[PDB]
Amino acid sequence: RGWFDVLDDWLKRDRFVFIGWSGLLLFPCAFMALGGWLTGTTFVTSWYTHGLASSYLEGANFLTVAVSSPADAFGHSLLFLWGPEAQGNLTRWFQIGGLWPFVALHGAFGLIGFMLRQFEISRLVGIRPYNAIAFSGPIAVFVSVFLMYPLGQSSWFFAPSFGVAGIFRFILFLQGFHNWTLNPFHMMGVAGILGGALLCAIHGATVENTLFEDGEDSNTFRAFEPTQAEETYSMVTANRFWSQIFGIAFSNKRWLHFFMLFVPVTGLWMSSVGIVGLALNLRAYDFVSQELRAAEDPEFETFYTKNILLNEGMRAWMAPQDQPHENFIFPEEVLPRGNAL
Amino acid sequence: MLTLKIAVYIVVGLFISLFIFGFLSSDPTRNPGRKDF
Amino acid sequence: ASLWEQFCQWVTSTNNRIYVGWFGTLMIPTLLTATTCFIIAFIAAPPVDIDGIREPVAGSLLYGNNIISGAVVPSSNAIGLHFYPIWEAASLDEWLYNGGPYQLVVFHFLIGIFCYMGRQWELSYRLGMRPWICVAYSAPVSAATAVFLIYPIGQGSFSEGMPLGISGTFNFMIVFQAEHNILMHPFHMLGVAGVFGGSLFSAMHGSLVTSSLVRETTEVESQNYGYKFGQEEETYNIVAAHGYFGRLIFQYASFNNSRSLHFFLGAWPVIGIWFTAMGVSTMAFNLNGFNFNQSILDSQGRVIGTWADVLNRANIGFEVMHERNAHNFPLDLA
Amino acid sequence: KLPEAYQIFDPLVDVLPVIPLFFLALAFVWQAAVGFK
Amino acid sequence: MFAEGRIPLWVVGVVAGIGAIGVLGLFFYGAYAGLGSSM
Amino acid sequence: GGRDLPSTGFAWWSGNARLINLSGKLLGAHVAHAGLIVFWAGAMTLFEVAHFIPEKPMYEQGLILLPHIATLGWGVGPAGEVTDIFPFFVVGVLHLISSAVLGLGGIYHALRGPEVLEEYSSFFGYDWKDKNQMTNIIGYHLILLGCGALLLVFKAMFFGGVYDTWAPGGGDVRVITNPTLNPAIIFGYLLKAPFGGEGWIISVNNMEDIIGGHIWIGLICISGGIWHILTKPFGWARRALIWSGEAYLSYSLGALSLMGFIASVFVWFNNTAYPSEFYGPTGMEASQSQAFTFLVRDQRLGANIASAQGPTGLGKYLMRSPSGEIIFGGETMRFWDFRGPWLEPLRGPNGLDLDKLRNDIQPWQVRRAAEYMTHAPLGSLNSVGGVITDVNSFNYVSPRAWLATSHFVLGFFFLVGHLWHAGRARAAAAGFEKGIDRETEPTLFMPDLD
Amino acid sequence: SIVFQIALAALVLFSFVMVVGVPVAYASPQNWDRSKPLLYLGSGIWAILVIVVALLNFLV
Amino acid sequence: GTTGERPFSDIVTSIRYWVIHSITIPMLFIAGWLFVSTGLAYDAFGTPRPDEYFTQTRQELPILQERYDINQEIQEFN
Amino acid sequence: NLEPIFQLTFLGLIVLAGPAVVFVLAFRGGDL
Ligand code: CLA
Ligand code: CLA
Ligand code: CLA
Ligand code: CLA
Ligand SMILES: CCCCCCCCCCCCCCCC(=O)OC[C@H](COP(=O)(O)OC[C@@H](O)CO)OC(=O)CCCCCCCCCCCCCCC
Ligand SMILES: CC1=C(/C=C/C(C)=C/C=C/C(C)=C/C=C/C=C(C)/C=C/C=C(C)/C=C/C2=C(C)CCCC2(C)C)C(C)(C)CCC1
Ligand SMILES: CC1=C(/C=C/C(C)=C/C=C/C(C)=C/C=C/C=C(C)/C=C/C=C(C)/C=C/C2=C(C)CCCC2(C)C)C(C)(C)CCC1
Ligand SMILES: CC1=C(/C=C/C(C)=C/C=C/C(C)=C/C=C/C=C(C)/C=C/C=C(C)/C=C/C2=C(C)CCCC2(C)C)C(C)(C)CCC1
Ligand SMILES: CC1=C(/C=C/C(C)=C\C=C/C(C)=C/C=C/C=C(C)/C=C/C=C(C)\C=C\C2=C(C)CCCC2(C)C)C(C)(C)CCC1
Ligand SMILES: CCCCCCCCCCCCO[C@@H]1O[C@H](CO)[C@@H](O[C@H]2O[C@H](CO)[C@@H](O)[C@H](O)[C@H]2O)[C@H](O)[C@H]1O
Ligand SMILES: CCCCCCCCCCCCO[C@@H]1O[C@H](CO)[C@@H](O[C@H]2O[C@H](CO)[C@@H](O)[C@H](O)[C@H]2O)[C@H](O)[C@H]1O
Repeated sequence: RGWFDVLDDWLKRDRFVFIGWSGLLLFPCAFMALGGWLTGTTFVTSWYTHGLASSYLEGANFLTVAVSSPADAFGHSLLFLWGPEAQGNLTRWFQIGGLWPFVALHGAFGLIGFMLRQFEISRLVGIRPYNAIAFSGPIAVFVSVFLMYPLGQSSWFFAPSFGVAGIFRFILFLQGFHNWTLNPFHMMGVAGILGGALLCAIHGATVENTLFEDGEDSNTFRAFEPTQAEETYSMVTANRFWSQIFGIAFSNKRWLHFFMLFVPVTGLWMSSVGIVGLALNLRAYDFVSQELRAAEDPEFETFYTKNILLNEGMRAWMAPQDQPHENFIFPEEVLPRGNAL
Repeated sequence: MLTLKIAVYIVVGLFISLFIFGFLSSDPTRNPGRKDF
Repeated sequence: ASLWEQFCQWVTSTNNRIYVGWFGTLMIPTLLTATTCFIIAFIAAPPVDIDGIREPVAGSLLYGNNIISGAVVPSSNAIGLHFYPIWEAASLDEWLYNGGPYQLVVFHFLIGIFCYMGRQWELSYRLGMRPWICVAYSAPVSAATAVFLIYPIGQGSFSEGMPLGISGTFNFMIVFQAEHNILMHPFHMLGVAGVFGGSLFSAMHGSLVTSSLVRETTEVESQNYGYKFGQEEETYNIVAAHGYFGRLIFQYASFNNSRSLHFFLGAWPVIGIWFTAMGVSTMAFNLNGFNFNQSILDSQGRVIGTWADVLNRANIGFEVMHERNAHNFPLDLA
Repeated sequence: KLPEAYQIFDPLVDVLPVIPLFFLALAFVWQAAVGFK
Repeated sequence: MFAEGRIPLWVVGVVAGIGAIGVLGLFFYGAYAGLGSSM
Repeated sequence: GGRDLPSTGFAWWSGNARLINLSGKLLGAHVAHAGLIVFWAGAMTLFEVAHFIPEKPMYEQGLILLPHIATLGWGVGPAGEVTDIFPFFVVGVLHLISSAVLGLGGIYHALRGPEVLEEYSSFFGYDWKDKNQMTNIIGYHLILLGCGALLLVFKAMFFGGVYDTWAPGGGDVRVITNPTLNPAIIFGYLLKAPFGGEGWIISVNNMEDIIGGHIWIGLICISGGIWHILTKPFGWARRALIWSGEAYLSYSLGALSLMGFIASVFVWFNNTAYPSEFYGPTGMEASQSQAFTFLVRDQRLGANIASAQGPTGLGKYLMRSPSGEIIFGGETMRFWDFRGPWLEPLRGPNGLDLDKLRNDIQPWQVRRAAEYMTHAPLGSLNSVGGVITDVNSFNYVSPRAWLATSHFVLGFFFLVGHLWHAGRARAAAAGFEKGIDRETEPTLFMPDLD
Repeated sequence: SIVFQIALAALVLFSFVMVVGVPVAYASPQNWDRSKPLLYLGSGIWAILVIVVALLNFLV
Repeated sequence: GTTGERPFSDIVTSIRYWVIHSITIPMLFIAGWLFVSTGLAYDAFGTPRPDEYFTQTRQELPILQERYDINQEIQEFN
Repeated sequence: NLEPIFQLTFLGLIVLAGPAVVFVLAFRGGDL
């Protein structure tokens, strides 16, 4: 017995927590990312990077804590603990926001390890690896949003902070500065996510309401056993119902479930392509025909032009606080505002 | 305007009367199971 | 035998290609009316004075909009919650100016989708099904009623209802955030949990079923031809899928009963969308999202910002610029 | 405020509204003790 | 408690749930007192 | 009496469904839950009294039960000032003690009484299929509901009256001596449009209208009670309805959903049965108050508030409604149908009168408008008052907001309950609530759709 | 003064004894011949305490 | 069904388990408590206490602007 | 102040009162 094959035996035992070869990448990296996030949201400030309190130690709550992005002065420095910024000082590393690339990098390598775990367990069990192919969507989202968006921007500062209200800030920032709702790549993402939620709800309700009477109890859940051969619900009845209700219906179970896979994964990939565009400020910010008309004609108003005005107001009122390294002094008279508010 | 109002009131009332009288006309028995009630 | 009984049998027939039913006798006229008026208004309605300040907003394609910016603009703020049919207008042009098409489309659409939910029950009853597909459909219905009816009622004007367009929806959402802080509302958070988890679990379910398909085709043809419509037997190995998923996380995190799995798949996004419908319906009465602004102070008393304070700066910037010409007083009371 | 003679049991009055959730959760406690039958 | 060498699992569960409710209630109390209470 | 799922076919999370055909235990569950309702009423009233500053407005202190007691005319005087703390405490104590009695009774029937009441008495024994006994129970509950409506009428007419926010001299506890018995007014409240300016029954604007409607409701309920006790259901009712316990539950769920929606709209819009001295201003009241407050302030600065045009061309302070009435300008144009006791003094036949605005505005109207504008029903979930962009220093959410939000959520989830139980009742009476029979699957015998 | 407080403390303590004892006695049928009279007595005692608290509320 | 490990419901319903944990879990709780209450967490992570957000010589936000010499920058920020 | 002390003691008594009933009926053999 070779030592590699003995180690392969030990790593792929049937235990409570499967390890595998992928676990050597997954578990230390996922533990580092999760412990870094919990450590930062419990103890670590954003006072020197953002001028903000973002830990439970400062009095923030679960909504208002974050592992915030590092200072804009560092650019896209990877901000290693031993790196030229922190210089080995753990306290300085915490204060300059090094927990953000710590969490983001270990998280990215843990996500790699998780899709590798999906591949490894799919190979061992003997099934096709479509769970890993489906998980390509979340990794596309993580790579485009937390990595390539700040890389395209000036620093890691403009990456989303690992927090609830920090993510809400990133979301509103992308509305006001990028017009990300107007981007068709995000619209395909929204369509994919709402379609995935629709398909989940409709598929579950259809199965639960086309169940076969396979038991004597009103509790229908005990009328199923996993080792049975026949279908637990009537695809014919479900097909007839949705054909007469909606006009069309699924007639193929395998196509139904591939579509349930396909819709949100494709939405995530499309929104990722849009975030890649936004990394370089390649926005769908404006419809130039409507601005040219609105500049020439003061009677022309659409909901698009109203959204443009909303974005301008948000940018001017948020940027001095959201980007304190820039020292944006906007006196009150230059702030755009409507009548009386 | 009065003609359109009368026409819409008649159309809406006819559809609502259809709905009501249909659900009053032994709709529980219009099912493939046990139609006794 | 009777003419009425023959009509009742035709109406309730399971042999209709599209099921009508008694709910369909209300659904079809209302939905056809709303569809026809929406299409005509989206293409060719004149501009609508939504804020009631004689500042008409071009909503239709013939007046300079594209598909993204086009909308059926909500009725005038001067109307408020007043019932504004065609026969209450002195002319059709006045009706178009004051946003009557929005009221017509929205009222017939809301009746139609409530009757769609009733019809879903009706056909499940005629087909000998269990009846709770309409309960799952009640979550999008509640969300639609929240944004088209309940939010206007609580705000006191149908001008506050979501516009029937893409950029109009974005405008509704941005003004909603600036006024109610919906992102900080936990019901919206539950909705985001519902849609993110529903898409997650849709991807999971689909990926596990596609992963555990029984080999019934060659490598040339599509694997979907391994399933025959109306086959008795299972098209995929649930035990293999459970073995994979209980090794991917751990054994007791994986469903083995397909009925519990599908009840969970139904229940998660439906409950999430119910909660977010109630969140929008409760911010109709101005019960807003969490206000943590200036919640952290130092020992002197100076405000230490958090991410909620930056979010509030964004909300203020959205608020001071919204309906720029409609406000005359210092507070946006509704 | 409470009347003065009833100012001894003000903390008990403070805790009295929440006893319905205690009842709702005791239903789960009893179902756990009987085994979720 | 009613067994040999054993504690009922529902007793363990009610104790753990009471502790979890207590720490959640303490965390909600701290929203209105001390840091982050806006006072 | 099955108390497990092998003996019932209902799991523990559906375990009260095991009580459907066990009448005495079902009566015990009800009485025990009723006791819960009266317990909350008593304990919450004691809490609200213990957390009451009586020189402070009730709407400032997060109270919802003390406004209900004060609206009935207990412990209050002119403009809603609390004269006596004791009646609120009495109402609390009475509910709390009756709840102890009801909880003992519910626990008795649920844990020691006859499990089925049909082997003990034909009067309380009910079978769900027995249409006559269920209509008798309808009739009993109808008689007592009519008595409760007449008890409200007796309180308003012979026991010190109720709070009239529209009373001359300001709102006060007054005795209703002339309730409107006119069926035209009472039942044309039912035919009014549920839209702007009409408001269906939410627009009931005087205590005489409310009390006359409650006399009519009491008479109607007592007559209908005697009806269901003296008659059996007719053939159209038997042929249209499902006759089962889950069906009757779902019918009541649909009614409850309707009533919760109506209560949310009622507390949001009506300031007559929900007076603003206790529940705070409505959203419409606060917006009209803001417009009136700044009209008064700018008129004191010498501005011609009639001829002042705003930036849009409409009047800044005064404009016309779409039917031509002189109304406040700004976004509050949408709230022009608002009527309030502080504003009706300045309303002429054509709307807001210029002469009254010029020289008849009293300081109490200015004070009331400033208070109502600064107490608009706008607030964060964590009870931070004002617009959501405000900082954290004002601890306020209106009781109108809390009540409307809660009862709208309850009404929606009870519509969901109606749908769940109406569908399950139909499926169970039809026999396919447990799933499709494989041998007699109905779709398998139908022609193909194409 | 304090006599009414002692009566109210006795009322809340006997309510505590009753809220412990009532579901135990209604779910102990084999002890019913022991449980039924005392429960009767307990209800009567509780009622008397309520009344005397009321009387002392109008005596204080 | 069982991969080899002792079932959790057997483990947490044991006398010896709760004898070990009645001690370990509360004393981990008090270890976190003494991490915060002795003030060691502020020094460990560099989080300001409620009176070192601003000093008497700095009343603005101490936004780092140095790219490499941040230690001296945090020192003069205090 | 002693008001949170009394509040939490009353809360502790009422939170234990229910599981005390369930625990007594489990221990002595009640008809649970
Ligand atoms: C308002 C809430 C409410 C009420 C009134 C009831 C009532 C009832 N349920 Mg129930 N239930 C509920 C909520 C409720 N449930 C919830 C939320 C769930 C989901 C977990 C369940 C799940 C459930 C199941 C699985 C079953 C019931 C059953 C029953 C019936 C008999 C219970 C029994 O015999 O065992 C007795 C239980 C005990 C003796 C434990 C002690 C509990 C006591 C009663 C606590 C209350 C005492 C109180 C503190 C003292 C105050 C009195 C006074 C001194 C002031 C009964 C009528 C059973 C049934 O259907 O009957 C055939 C049954 O099988 N329920
Ligand atoms: C909706 C509530 C309700 C209903 C329908 C019942 C029904 C029943 N009970 Mg029950 N009970 C209840 C609540 C209820 N109870 C409450 C709250 C308590 C605590 C006091 C009890 C305690 C109880 C016991 C100890 C017993 C019953 C018994 C019975 C059965 C026979 C009673 C009888 O006919 O004698 C004749 C009826 C009368 C003489 C009518 C007298 C009028 C009443 C008692 C007073 C008026 C009530 C109130 C003052 C008016 C308004 C109510 C207020 C809250 C607004 C019967 C099926 C007996 C049984 O188990 O059957 C074998 C039995 O021994 N009950
Ligand atoms: C809450 C108390 C209560 C309850 C539970 C019942 C229950 C019942 N009643 Mg009764 N009734 C009551 C109060 C009550 N009633 C009162 C207070 C009176 C005095 C006026 C009556 C007078 C009465 C008569 C004369 C009859 C009944 C009948 C019935 C039975 C069938 C009714 C039916 O099919 O509904 C459905 C009704 C229809 C399908 C008819 C169409 C009605 C339209 C759709 C209503 C429109 C409402 C609209 C949507 C809402 C807007 C509000 C407003 C504009 C109206 C049923 C068991 C019938 C029976 O069986 O005799 C014993 C019967 O003929 N009742
Ligand atoms: C008074 C009205 C009423 C009554 C008598 C019933 C009665 C019944 N229902 Mg129904 N239902 C109702 C309203 C009602 N329902 C409403 C409003 C809804 C929509 C939500 C439903 C949806 C519903 C479903 C989906 C089902 C039932 C079922 C049942 C049966 C058994 C349920 C059970 O054991 O309880 C058990 C109680 C629990 C398991 C605990 C529930 C706790 C919920 C989930 C959260 C509590 C939230 C609450 C506001 C407190 C917040 C706590 C928070 C602070 C942590 C029973 C006969 C079952 C059935 O069909 O059998 C015939 C069933 O499957 N109902
Ligand atoms: C008691 C809780 C009921 C609340 C309603 C929510 C559950 C139903 C939602 C499903 C909607 C989709 C409809 C089609 C789906 C469909 O058709 O379902 C079918 C499924 C099968 O049930 P059976 O027919 O076997 O039994 C149900 C009845 O027929 C008799 O028991 O129904 C259920 O599982 C009901 C169980 C709900 C009881 C527990 C659920 C608790 C979940 C909510 C908890 C709170 C969530 C928020 C917390 C943050
Ligand atoms: C950073 C770093 C690191 C790491 C660390 C670690 C890895 C750690 C950790 C850690 C951890 C790992 C921590 C933790 C935690 C936790 C917490 C803080 C929790 C919580 C919770 C809660 C609060 C919950 C609650 C609840 C809910 C809500 C649900 C249900 C119910 C209950 C109650 C349970 C080192 C040293 C390497 C180096 C430097 C850097
Ligand atoms: C069946 C059942 C159930 C239920 C139960 C219930 C629902 C109940 C109840 C009950 C109740 C409903 C109760 C009660 C009570 C009350 C009491 C016990 C009271 C009292 C009193 C007193 C003692 C008072 C005092 C006072 C005064 C005089 C005034 C001042 C203040 C004070 C507070 C001190 C459950 C779910 C668990 C499940 C199992 C079965
Ligand atoms: C107190 C008051 C008042 C009065 C009120 C009254 C006098 C009333 C009433 C009322 C009434 C007198 C009502 C009602 C109702 C009804 C309902 C809610 C219904 C219904 C329906 C149903 C449920 C049906 C169903 C169905 C159909 C649809 C057809 C087929 C068959 C069936 C059954 C399925 C006033 C405002 C003046 C003033 C203030 C306070
Ligand atoms: C008025 C008054 C009173 C009364 C009271 C009452 C009325 C009663 C009661 C009571 C009660 C009513 C109690 C209770 C409780 C409870 C509890 C403590 C619960 C819970 C919990 C938990 C934690 C659970 C958990 C769980 C779940 C949910 C899941 C699974 C299963 C288990 C079990 C684990 C007294 C006498 C004081 C005095 C005078 C005044
Ligand atoms: C939940 C996780 C817990 C977090 C860990 C808790 C400890 C955090 C660090 C506090 C320890 C001392 O805090 C700081 O440590 C660093 C090491 O990083 C020391 O730094 C020292 O060694 C490092 C490593 O060569 C170099 O930078 C330099 O030689 C010197 O500065 C600092 O002098 C001390 O101020
Ligand atoms: C089968 C279901 C029922 C269908 C049958 C009923 C058909 C419709 C009957 C009502 C007909 C229209 O009803 C009538 O509407 C007109 C609208 O001009 C109203 O008229 C009102 O408004 C108009 C202008 O809008 C004013 O000029 C007029 O002075 C005023 O009275 C009447 O007050 C009402 O009586």
